[PDB]
Amino acid sequence: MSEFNITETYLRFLEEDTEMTMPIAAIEALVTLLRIKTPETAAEMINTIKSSTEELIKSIPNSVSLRAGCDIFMRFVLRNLHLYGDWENCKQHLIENGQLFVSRAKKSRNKIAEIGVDFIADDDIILVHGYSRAVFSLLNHAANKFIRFRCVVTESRPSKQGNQLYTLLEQKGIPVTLIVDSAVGAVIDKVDKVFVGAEGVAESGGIINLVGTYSVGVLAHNARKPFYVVTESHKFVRMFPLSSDDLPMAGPPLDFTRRTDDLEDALRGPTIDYTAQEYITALITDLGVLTPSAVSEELIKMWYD
Amino acid sequence: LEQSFDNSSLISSVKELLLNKDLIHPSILLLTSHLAHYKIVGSIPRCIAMLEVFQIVIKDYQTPKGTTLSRNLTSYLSHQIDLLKKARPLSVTMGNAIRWLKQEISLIDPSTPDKAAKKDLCEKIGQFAKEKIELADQLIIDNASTQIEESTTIVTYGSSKVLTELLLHNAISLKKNIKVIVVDSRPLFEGRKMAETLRNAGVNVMYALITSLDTIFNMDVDYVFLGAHSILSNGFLYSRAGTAMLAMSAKRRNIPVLVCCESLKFSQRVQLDSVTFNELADPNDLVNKNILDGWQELPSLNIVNILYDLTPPEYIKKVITEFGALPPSSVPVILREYKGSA
Repeated sequence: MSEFNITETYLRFLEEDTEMTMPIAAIEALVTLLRIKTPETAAEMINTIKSSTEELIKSIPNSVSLRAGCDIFMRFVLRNLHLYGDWENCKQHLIENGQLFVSRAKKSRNKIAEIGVDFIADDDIILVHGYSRAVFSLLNHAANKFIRFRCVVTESRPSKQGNQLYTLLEQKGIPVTLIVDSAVGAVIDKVDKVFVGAEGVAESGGIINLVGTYSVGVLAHNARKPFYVVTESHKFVRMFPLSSDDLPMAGPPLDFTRRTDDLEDALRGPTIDYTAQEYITALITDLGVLTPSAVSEELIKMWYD
Repeated sequence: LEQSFDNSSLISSVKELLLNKDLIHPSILLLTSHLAHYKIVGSIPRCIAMLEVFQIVIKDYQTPKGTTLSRNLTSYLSHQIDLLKKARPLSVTMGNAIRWLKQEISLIDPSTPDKAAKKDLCEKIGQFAKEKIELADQLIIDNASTQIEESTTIVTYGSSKVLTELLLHNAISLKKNIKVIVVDSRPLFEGRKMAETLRNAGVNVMYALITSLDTIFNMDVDYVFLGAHSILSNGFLYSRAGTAMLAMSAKRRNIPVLVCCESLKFSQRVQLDSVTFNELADPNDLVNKNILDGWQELPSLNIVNILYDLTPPEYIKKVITEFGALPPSSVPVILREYKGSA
């Protein structure tokens, strides 16, 4: 009898497929929590799932996609707790709704492409940043559409993700180079469109993914090239920062301590930046193309009370 | 009357001087009626035309009885200037030629038998048109031809003055591939004069208009060249109007802007606002029972046009002159070290 906390349920099926990502894995674990542990009373169910979400955030704090999944699960159990079935059917009604995310959010990524293929037009040199697999889910259907384009992939120092794209869509058959991440300003005068992928959307439209998407965003603004971001609808999160600095990793982004003998010195600054709403200009979700004030309204309506 | 700019007296529209006080040359009356009626010119075409009509008016001396040639010719030639002053306000290629010409009148000595006057004014003004215009432009060609790669495009504006020969040189005499886009404006359709010549020589010209200026820059495009009427002391360009919109659009869409100019054309004066020192140009030309007749006799209507306005020096990436390339903020060093002294 599993306890669903850390790895007795969650981290097992992350090794089943390296295509499922973190937040829908969190959705799958949280629905299979109360799919079995349903002790016929509406009180301790919500206590169990709130305890489970807080210990799962307590497992890995610096992967804020997890917070997005573990909080839209609370929105799911709140709205499915609504319609007021007196808990007599909801013990069966909520769990038969249940797996509609793993039948729904799993097949959201081609629904992204079905509305985002009509962005990359003919002969567009494209800049992507980091292994954001929804961007590749758009680009796969774009190359299957037989449309002519070129791609440029940045480095993802120190998180290594930029080396994956050049070994991902090269074998699909797209002419692609791998620029280094510092060389954006000398090339973004030539890049037609730039895509990124978020690990979170704030309450105004923000990109909380990686090391330097604020840098490539402010390069996109002072080259006046359109800065799109491909995401999907399990990436909304309540966390609305105000600076370019989020929750810390373990200390401040500006360390000034002493290296003892030979410890690592690359990851000493920040690793997850923030982008304001001005630098993004259109984001892609399951809900269509979505201007950032629309994503602000969409995350302002389902989070108030 | 809210800005009162239409009553700017920097041009006077008075015409028909009937006064026979001076011997006005009939060739200079042809030149003034050729300028002001149907404008066929840029700036250095006006400079070469003025210079090679002053050539003829010094070749036809007709000196008076008791006056030495050193004591009449500047007043005579200034009264020759006054008819062009009535016709069209002067360029800096007008002014920096005529003040040089008066300084070279000044250093003549009262011993010329009016036979070597040809040999030290005709030949010397031919050396001026050689040196400060034509071989200077040859240096412009030989300096700007190294800054164009093959298989690129060029967006000029209006009628060029020097860089028509640059486009012809890089098209035919160096045979590298090039796709010139010429764009001009109402009412002086002078980009068509470049388009006829360049396409007659056989280069890929693609004419346009300045209203459709957006769709030029959404193609594969770089290297905006610009002819200059003058370059001010700050770095502000000064040329035919509508230059600055494609200048700011070109700097906005991060593709470079150049200005082919020469050291005769730099100016001592200074301004930063566009409608400060400027030329009003004959508002009957903006009509062609017509579309409207009579802006006059209708209360509260006006028709304005502008020939000259300023690009700010943030936009020009590179002014090129016959000494070399330079940032536009550094034009006073060639105001002080090379203009006049060379």
